[PDB]
Amino acid sequence: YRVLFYVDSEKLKQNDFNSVEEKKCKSSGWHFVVKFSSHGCKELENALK
Amino acid sequence: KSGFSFGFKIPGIFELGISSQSDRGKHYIRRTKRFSHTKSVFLHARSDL
Ligand SMILES: *[C@@H]1O[C@H](CO)[C@@H](O[C@@H]2O[C@H](CO)[C@@H](O[C@@H]3O[C@H](CO)[C@@H](O)[C@H](O)[C@@H]3O)[C@H](O)[C@H]2NC(C)=O)[C@H](O)[C@H]1NC(C)=O
Repeated sequence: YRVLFYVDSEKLKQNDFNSVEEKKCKSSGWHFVVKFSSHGCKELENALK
Repeated sequence: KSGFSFGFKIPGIFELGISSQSDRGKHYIRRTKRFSHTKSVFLHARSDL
């Protein structure tokens, strides 16, 4: 009474998470001979999963 | 955003004034998400009696 068993269990799990966030704000104002106003806004968002 | 104003007067008042305003805003968003899962096996049970 011979027997012959073989079990080869394999489990692999990989997870990657990346997030990028960038924001820039600039404003300039000059009043003297003539009033001057300047505004600048920049926003960047990047996410990888 | 940009703005310019100018003012100059001289009595001999006289009157002169400039007023300007400019506003601009832009927003952009984009997302792409993909999920895939596959499994495929067999069970070839062969018995000889
Ligand atoms: C950018 O990332 C954000 C944050 O992870 C994502 O927001 C997620 O949007 C879903 C849309 O409904 C929110 O609901 C979820 O839906 C899934 C099915 O897709 C469901 O299984 C969840 O139980 C939940 O109801 C989810 O709550 C929200 N995440 C958070 C943290 O609030 C957004 O979708 C991403 N951008 C793109 C383009 O996918």
